[PDB]
Amino acid sequence: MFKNAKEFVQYANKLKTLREKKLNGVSIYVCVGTGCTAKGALKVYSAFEEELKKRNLKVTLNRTGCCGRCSSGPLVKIMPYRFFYSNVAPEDVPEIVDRTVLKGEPIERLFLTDPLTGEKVPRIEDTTLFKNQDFYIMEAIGESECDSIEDYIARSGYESLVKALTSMTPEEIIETVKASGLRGRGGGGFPTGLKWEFTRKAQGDIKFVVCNGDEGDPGAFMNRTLLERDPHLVLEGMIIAGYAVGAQKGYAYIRAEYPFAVKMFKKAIEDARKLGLLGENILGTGFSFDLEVKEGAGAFVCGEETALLASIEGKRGMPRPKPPFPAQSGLWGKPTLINNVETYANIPRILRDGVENYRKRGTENSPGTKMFSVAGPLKATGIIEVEFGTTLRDIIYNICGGFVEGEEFKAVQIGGPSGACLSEDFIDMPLDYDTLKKADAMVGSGGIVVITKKTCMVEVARFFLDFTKRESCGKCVPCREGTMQAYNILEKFTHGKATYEDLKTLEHLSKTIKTASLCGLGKTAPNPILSTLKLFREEYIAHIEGECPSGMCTAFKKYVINPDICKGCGLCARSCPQNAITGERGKPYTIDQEKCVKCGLCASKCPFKAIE
Amino acid sequence: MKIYVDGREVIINDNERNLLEALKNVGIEIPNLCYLSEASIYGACRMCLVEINGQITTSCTLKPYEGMKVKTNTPEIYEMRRNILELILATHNRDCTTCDRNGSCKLQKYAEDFGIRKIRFEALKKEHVRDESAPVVRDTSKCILCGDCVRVCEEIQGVGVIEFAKRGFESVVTTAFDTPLIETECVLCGQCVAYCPTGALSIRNDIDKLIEALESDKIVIGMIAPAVRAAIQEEFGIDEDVAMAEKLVSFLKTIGFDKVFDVSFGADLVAYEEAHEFYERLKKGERLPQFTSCCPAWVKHAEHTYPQYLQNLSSVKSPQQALGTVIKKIYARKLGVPEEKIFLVSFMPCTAKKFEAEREEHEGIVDIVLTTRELAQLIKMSRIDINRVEPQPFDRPYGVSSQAGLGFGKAGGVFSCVLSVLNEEIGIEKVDVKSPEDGIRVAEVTLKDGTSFKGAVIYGLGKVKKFLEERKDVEIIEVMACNYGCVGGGGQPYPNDSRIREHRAKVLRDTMGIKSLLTPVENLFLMKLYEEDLKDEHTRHEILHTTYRPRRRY
Amino acid sequence: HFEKVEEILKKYGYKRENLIKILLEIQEIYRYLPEDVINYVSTAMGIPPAKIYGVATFYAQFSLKPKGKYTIMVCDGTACHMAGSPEVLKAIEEETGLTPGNVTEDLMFSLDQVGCLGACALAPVMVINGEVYGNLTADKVKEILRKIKEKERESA
Ligand SMILES: Cc1cc2nc3c(=O)[nH]c(=O)nc-3n(C[C@H](O)[C@H](O)[C@H](O)COP(=O)(O)O)c2cc1C
Ligand code: SF4
Ligand code: SF4
Ligand code: SF4
Ligand code: SF4
Ligand code: SF4
Ligand code: SF4
Ligand code: SF4
Ligand code: FES
Ligand code: FES
Ligand code: FES
Ligand SMILES: [Zn+2]
Repeated sequence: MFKNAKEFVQYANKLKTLREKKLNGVSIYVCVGTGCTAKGALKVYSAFEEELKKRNLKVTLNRTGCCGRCSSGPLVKIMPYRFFYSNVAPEDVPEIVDRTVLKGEPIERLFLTDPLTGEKVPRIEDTTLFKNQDFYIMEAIGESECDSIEDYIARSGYESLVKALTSMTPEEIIETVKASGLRGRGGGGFPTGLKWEFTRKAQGDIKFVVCNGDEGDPGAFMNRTLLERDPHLVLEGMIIAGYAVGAQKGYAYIRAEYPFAVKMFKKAIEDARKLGLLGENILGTGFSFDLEVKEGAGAFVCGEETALLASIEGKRGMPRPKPPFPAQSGLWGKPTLINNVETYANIPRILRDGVENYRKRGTENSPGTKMFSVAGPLKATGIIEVEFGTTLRDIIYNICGGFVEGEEFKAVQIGGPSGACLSEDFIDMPLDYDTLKKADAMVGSGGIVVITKKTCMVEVARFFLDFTKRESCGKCVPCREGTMQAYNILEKFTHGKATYEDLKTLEHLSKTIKTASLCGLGKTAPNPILSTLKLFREEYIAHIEGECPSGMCTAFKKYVINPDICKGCGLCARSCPQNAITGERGKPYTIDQEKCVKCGLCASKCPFKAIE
Repeated sequence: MKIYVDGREVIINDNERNLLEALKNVGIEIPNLCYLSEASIYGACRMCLVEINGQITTSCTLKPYEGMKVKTNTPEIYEMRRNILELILATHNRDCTTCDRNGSCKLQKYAEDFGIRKIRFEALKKEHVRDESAPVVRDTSKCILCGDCVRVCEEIQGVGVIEFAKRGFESVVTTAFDTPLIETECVLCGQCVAYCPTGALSIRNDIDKLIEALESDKIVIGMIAPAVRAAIQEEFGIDEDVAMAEKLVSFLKTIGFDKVFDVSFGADLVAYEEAHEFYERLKKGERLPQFTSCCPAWVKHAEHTYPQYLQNLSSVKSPQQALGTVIKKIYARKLGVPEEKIFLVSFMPCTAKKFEAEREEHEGIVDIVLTTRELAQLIKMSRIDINRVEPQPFDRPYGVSSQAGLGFGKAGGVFSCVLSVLNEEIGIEKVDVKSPEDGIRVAEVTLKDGTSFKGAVIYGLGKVKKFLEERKDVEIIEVMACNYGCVGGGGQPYPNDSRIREHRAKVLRDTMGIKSLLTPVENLFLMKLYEEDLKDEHTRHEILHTTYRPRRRY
Repeated sequence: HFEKVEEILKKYGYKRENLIKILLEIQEIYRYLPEDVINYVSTAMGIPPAKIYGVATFYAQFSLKPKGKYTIMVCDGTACHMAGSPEVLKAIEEETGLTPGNVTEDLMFSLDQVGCLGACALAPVMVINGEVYGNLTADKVKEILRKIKEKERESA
């Protein structure tokens, strides 16, 4: 494990035997990932620990990562008898202990309900949702230890790194990555192999490998989940890339507002350093490599390559004109390799399998699976993994269970502010990098959010432009001022003060921002406006007319006094700036909005008879 | 290297950084707001759009290639350029009448040319910063965030007191925590003002005080700096001349100045006292190396950065303060007038002199400091054709100086005048001038009676840190905050670039060449002043010497 | 006077390229970035205060004002926004009278908008000093804020 592959083999086999013993033995696996902690996963873990110690019961309690059912409360998995208890509570922990750890009798009510049939399925592995998904990166669901390199090693982890270090030269690694057809998961979709070619070919004995932990979306959390559930896979991909491109130092860029991901990655780095996988020599191959967790102070623009490099150096995350590309001059002017977390995670899997095996999943020009975070009012939400041929309808209904009682599909956002808005037309289309490019869309960083009829597309565009103008770095005129002006126009739209001149101004300003912005943030800033206009123009026209097709724009929301709900006290005469009381005295009254300016002064003196 | 621009053959230079510069060199201008000064960088404005291979991209960030076809003016490019200018103007504080760049503003000229007659966007409210605590005035509402001032203050001046803050629409150039500029480590060199392309950074205008003083019943006395006479002709669009100072004297007499003196007389005085002080220090080997104190920006910088060297600083005050103190404490007595009835005006090329005149150690001597631009404004306001004014000499007894004393206006002048004084007092066997780098010169000097020494001339604040870190053998160091010395001062005519400053130095050298006197001792008026009112070291210290105290924030 | 700031800097060795981490740790010590601390860090690390100020005002995690005894983080992600996050913001405004990124004169409460918290199943979401409050409407958030106010009124 230190300086020879044979010793590593014995260590791994011993850990594998321990893992087999633990699988046979009774073990508790609590999902402590984000989404389950917000629902009380830590308290459930503490409840298990206190009850186990109180009863003095060799049952192993292990923290695991996300299992893809974040919407189903905290998740607990009993190992010898996989049950996948859901919506667990700390008040029922003793029942779980007594009735399952020892007796083994399933607790039916704590089971996962499948929305299609509404039946408590004993296990997720034999559930329609699990069957529909295609797991290649998401491995050892519910039965993986996040804060331990021992479980990762027992799961055949780091074998790809060892064989690559000892067997395959860096050129063979890069050629295999090229042939695998792996395309950048960060959104760009560029072939990873060509980028590795560029980084390796760059002249210089000092190079760097940088991992970008950012989601590229203020509504996505799949990269964070992948970091939190298996940081060692990402670390292995990073080390393999470092050897491939001849890099000596590595930087993982995780936001400082992701405490669990940062702590888990720091722990993984420390462990790997304790086991000799990181240091001044690994397997005696002579390859030196170290990793540092650079905590991001928080800036959406720092997801840009040049801005990311600037932030790594302690400066403002300001991008710069691309030439020279970071592959030739990045960190401190040195050749730097920058890839997404998912891209690195796909590396050890590619090494373990072959080119052809990897190409079996996905399409011809987009092999492999893709992780997605699905949100919105929906039966099943959370992290999912599917091949690059699955339609949005398939994800929305077969994998996420469809909409919840009282909602139905209107649109969907697939990349966040830089993504696109897809109407009911585009959901019967396989998600492929090539196909979406000529459909005026993109795969995106992995985020998906459904839009129901109770949503206003104008407000969606306003929200995205609000975010974009808050996130602009301010360097270049088009982004810095155009995003602010477009946001102001959209604000006018949502308040019923917009005219057709505003529509034309918005269209032309959007084109200018798209074409003139320096970096990707501004180039994709008008994407929501352009997509919404292309597919939801009638909504904008209606807003100009003076009415919102949905009811969420608070600007209009007429205030009406219910005659059946009015006590008829007759105090509303002269009580209004408009004096449009016109209320019968001694009986219920009626209010007229012919002169009202919609100020919000109707709920002052009434028995809740005014609705805002 | 042939390229097709709009469908015609154009030959550009072989080695070219970007298409925009190549087209500029071959005489084709592309509208942009990035090239604004010598400290400018490309990438921000995004107005240099060109269409190559059916795609629109900035020409400033485009490598040319053989046979390349570029369209520079297309309906799409027109629309986007107008949109970008409209975006800039929407949130710009458009009050050109009261702006210092009025008439020399690229933004104003583009607004005129593009035909922007109505603001199609909205002037969304910003949290603008307006500061007037210092002779350098800040108004971020006119800022276009080009960043030239930041680069100047950090890379060229080595202070770095102004930086980009916040992000997005609220991006702003300012001091830390929006501190008033007078309370920061700013040296008030005015180089950021010399480089700013808008009125965002300007100089405090004090013409109203001068007019009020000339209106009253007190004696207004003026004194003109050496470097003012070498640059003021730039505002009037005329060739240089050596009679400029005398034409200025005639004009000042016309607008009602009782006396006009030459600050070069103060420079001779300062050089005399400085040379004696430095020689005494060499003899005793005490407080070395000696630092010149005639640059107030360098004095403030030392007080902020090198509190340990404040004793090494020369005790002699700058020519402005020395001459003003003589005028107030000796001449006023001679003229039979109370000291409070004299209004001493100082005409300087420097913004830091405005700060120096207000220092608690110099409080009251100089009443107002006006810069070259303020004097040019006075002349232009009068509408008097300065090219036809008959010149007349300066008033006695401070109207003449040695050529070296007049040389104070360009870098290395004070050290040269000190060397001339020493040569005439002892004699210099030889001098070996070297050029370690761009703005540094080191001279090895040997006296007749042994005791050689090394002196250094550093112009451009920021070159000081490395020089003082990496050298310990120089005995006297001459620091000028501005590049080329005072001919490139912050109060000088705009634009203020390297070729302008070189031409100004050439004009000053020509004006030196016609001066008959060679050394301060040859100045009979200076010697008369010494023998009459500056005999003993007591009055000499009281009139010609000042003290320095450290500066720090807490 | 600033012993812990020296501890942090010497742990990071005054390295300029460690400025972000230095500022983050100093902030978690002080709850924010005081001007005096920034000036001292400037003199110690050899960087003008303007550069540090620009870096600090560029990133969202840093704050130039003190955080209240109870910090309120409202998620403005896509899902939480479409769920009714603006209603939560309006309720907090009407109850505490403060806009996001501001603090009361008494420093009792402080609001901040944040991106997705990875808990989109609870949209709209809000976190108060580490406790996630999910599935929030105007009434519920007014209720929580009020009850905090009463709890603080009972132990004063
Ligand atoms: C505003 C903006 C934000 C971005 N955010 C991310 C991100 O969070 N993660 C990411 O991998 N790429 C992000 N990118 C794309 C990067 O510039 C770059 O293409 C990517 O890190 C390369 O990774 P890949 O080769 O695996 O695709 C962002 C780009 C822009 C313009
Ligand atoms: S497009 Fe926006 S984020 Fe990108 S450089 Fe320009 S201002 Fe900065
Ligand atoms: S004040 Fe309200 S409750 Fe009373 S009569 Fe008028 S509408 Fe009815
Ligand atoms: S909302 Fe205001 S203006 Fe309209 S009727 Fe009520 S009180 Fe009058
Ligand atoms: S900087 Fe001054 S002159 Fe130029 S456009 Fe603005 S107000 Fe007018
Ligand atoms: S006057 Fe000089 S020191 Fe002050 S901000 Fe301008 S360039 Fe910097
Ligand atoms: S103050 Fe002047 S030089 Fe500085 S960024 Fe603004 S416009 Fe440019
Ligand atoms: S070099 Fe001359 S103009 Fe520049 S700051 Fe010093 S005294 Fe003023
Ligand atoms: S974090 Fe628990 S199921 Fe995803
Ligand atoms: S000249 Fe300004 S971006 Fe090209
Ligand atoms: S969008 Fe609010 S928790 Fe994800
Ligand atoms: Zn609407």
